[PDB]
Formats: sequence, C-alpha cells, structure tokens
Amino acid sequence: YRPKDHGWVEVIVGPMYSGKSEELIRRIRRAKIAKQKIQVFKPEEDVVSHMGEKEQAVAIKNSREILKYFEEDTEVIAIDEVQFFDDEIVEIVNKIAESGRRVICAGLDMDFRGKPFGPIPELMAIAEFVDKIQAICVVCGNPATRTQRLINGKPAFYDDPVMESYEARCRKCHVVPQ
Amino acid sequence: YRPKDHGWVEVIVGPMYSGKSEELIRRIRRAKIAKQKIQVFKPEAVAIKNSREILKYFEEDTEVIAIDEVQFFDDEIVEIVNKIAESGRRVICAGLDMDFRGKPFGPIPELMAIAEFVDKIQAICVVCGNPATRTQRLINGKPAFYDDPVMESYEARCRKCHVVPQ
Ligand SMILES: Nc1ncnc2c1ncn2[C@@H]1O[C@H](COP(=O)(O)OP(=O)(O)O)[C@@H](O)[C@H]1O
Ligand SMILES: Nc1ncnc2c1ncn2[C@@H]1O[C@H](COP(=O)(O)OP(=O)(O)O)[C@@H](O)[C@H]1O
Ligand SMILES: [Zn+2]
Ligand SMILES: [Zn+2]
Repeated sequence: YRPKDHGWVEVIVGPMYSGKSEELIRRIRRAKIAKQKIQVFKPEEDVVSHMGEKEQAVAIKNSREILKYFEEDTEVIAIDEVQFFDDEIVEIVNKIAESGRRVICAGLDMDFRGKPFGPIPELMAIAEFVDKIQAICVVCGNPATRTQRLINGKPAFYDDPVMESYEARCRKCHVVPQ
Repeated sequence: YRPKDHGWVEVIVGPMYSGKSEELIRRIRRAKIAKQKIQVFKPEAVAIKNSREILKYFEEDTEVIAIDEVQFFDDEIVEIVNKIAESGRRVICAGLDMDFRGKPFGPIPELMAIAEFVDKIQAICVVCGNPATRTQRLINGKPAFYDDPVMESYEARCRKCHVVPQ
C-alpha cells in the first residue's frame, strides 16, 4: 500500500489535549527521516504540543494561501489546527492527494458545545485514514472525548459567544447548559 | 472504560464491499453473547423510514442500538443517536462515507465528528488490488458522470483507479 505517486489524506482528530499536535509532529519527523520533503502549515510560526515538542511551520491566514506557499517539490503536506480554516481547505486537500502527495490534517472534531467543528467532519468523510484520539478526563480519569469550556470555573452556556479556561472531559462529565 | 450506563457512539464507514455489514453483524453477535439486549434498524432487524421513527420502536429495555446504511437517513439521525448515547446506551452506526462521485454522503461527516469510535475500513480494488476506498458506479461498464441522477453496477476502487468524469 501507499505506493509512490499515489496520494491520500489522513486525519488526526480529538478534543483539546488529546495529543493531535504531538502525533502530527511525530509523523512530521518520521517523514523527514524517510527523506520526504514536507511543508507544515498552521493558521495565524511553530506547531507546538502541550507536552513539549515543536516543529517549524509556515503560518497562513487562510486555506488559499496553502497553494501559494506550495512547492511542487514537496511530497508531504502537514496542517495543524484545521478546525479554523474555511471549507475550501477540503477541495484543496483533496486536490493535493489526487496529485499523488500525502496530506496530514489535525484538528478538533467538535467545539465546546459538542457540535461538529468546521471542515473536520467533511475531511473525515473523504480521508483514507482517520484516527480519533482521546485525552484523559480531568474529572473522572476515563478517556476524554470532549473539550470543556469554563468561565469563572463554571461551564459556559450553549448560546454563549466568544476568567475562561479549557479542559478535556468524557461524555458523562462534559457539561453544556442550554 | 465504558462502564455500566456510560453511553457512546461508534461508526463503521468505508466504500461498498469494505465489510461494513460483516463488521456490524459481528458486533451484534458479540453483544448477544455478552447478554445485552439489542435493536437493529435500517432505512428499510427492523426496517424503518425516517430517523424520527427510531424513537418510536425504541424499547427502554435495550442496551445496544445498531443502525445500518446510515448515510440514507436525514440529518436528524445525528441528534437521535447522540440522545441515545447520552441516555447511557451504545449506538453502532454503519454507512458509506462518500457517494459514487466521492462526495461526503449525507449525515456521515457529522456522525463521524460526534462519534467516540470511528473505524474507516477498506475493500479491495477490483482494478489493481490495492485497498479500495471509493465506490465506483458503472453504466454499461463505463464510469458514471458527476451529474448522473439515480445496465448499472457498483464496485470498489482505489483513489487512483476511481474514475468520475465531469
Ligand atoms: N486532560 C488531559 N489529557 C491528556 N493529556 C493531557 C491533558 N491535560 C494535559 N495533557 C498533556 O498535554 C499533551 C497534549 O498534546 P497536544 O498535542 O498539545 O494536544 P492537542 O494538539 O490534541 O490539543 C499530552 O501529551 C499530555 O502530556
Ligand atoms: N472488491 C471487493 N473487496 C472486498 N471484498 C469484496 C469485494 N467484492 C466482494 N467482496 C466480498 O464481499 C464482502 C463484503 O462485506 P459487506 O459487509 O457486505 O460489505 P459492505 O456492508 O461494506 O458493503 C467481503 O467480505 C468479500 O468476501
Ligand atoms: Zn469523566
Ligand atoms: Zn486500484
């Protein structure tokens, strides 16, 4: 599988602190050891993980800029914090994969309300590889799959726009008052 | 993990022939061996129409709810499934992730987004032998065009081998 000049899209998703950046960095370093030219992208320049490690990346204001900074020489494209890019990133990523290159996307699957977040849903449907990873619930210790938003130390309301903190929780402990 | 009365949603996706039904059926037999009451639904073992009709047939006695061919249900399915999981029960969904054009199929994107477990499985490409991730629609043995409405056949293919003229 994965023969040369055959492209695909792989996605890494989960709540905050699930380890998306850590994993993205892991795959980035492996590609480099494999001697494959790779370009890393992040929104508005290093991709950093809460656990320590970091990798050089090119910050970009929007999805379109990917094609602008894209060098035909690169074999692997890595994109972090994907939940913030507009929906055009989907066709852009699909196009890169169709061109015979590998695209690695990492990002939140849901927002603090537990609702499908941005492009990730569509990216998961079209990607050849999907890895949904879990964090640990700071409340009970079981695997956390939701990001809990807190204001003054208490759960934020559903219809609450954007003193405030975030933490990973499981479905049971995640609280979203509406 | 996933102890008593802790519910969740698990999804099984992939192209035709990837093995979704086989996997779903396997999980249903396992739950039965675990002595768990299970109810099965389809877009029409309990065939049904829309998604709001699941709540109707739903017996509070059941611990596991299986939904096959999920990509055919309306978007309400997402809410219902989440609700069943929120009530402490297990929901197993199986469905195509993309249509023949390779476009996200129905509520699949949103279900994968909210699901705790996501398994994307592959078939074998009848053209080259590599893992197949797409469903190829054929009319008279030729690739169906991008804008073709509903001899016709389907087969699993690799990304490279999938052909969708536009
Ligand atoms: N609740 C938590 N669950 C798991 N890891 C946590 C948690 N809180 C802090 N961490 C630490 O933070 C790291 C988060 O990885 P990171 O890649 O930055 O996450 P993500 O990009 O998914 O938000 C973990 O490897 C762990 O050492
Ligand atoms: N191209 C193919 N790739 C893989 N399996 C195939 C293919 N064509 C036929 N099969 C057979 O069909 C079975 C498909 O499983 P099934 O659960 O019916 O698929 P799905 O529900 O995903 O459409 C396989 O286990 C295999 O024996
Ligand atoms: Zn918890
Ligand atoms: Zn093929």
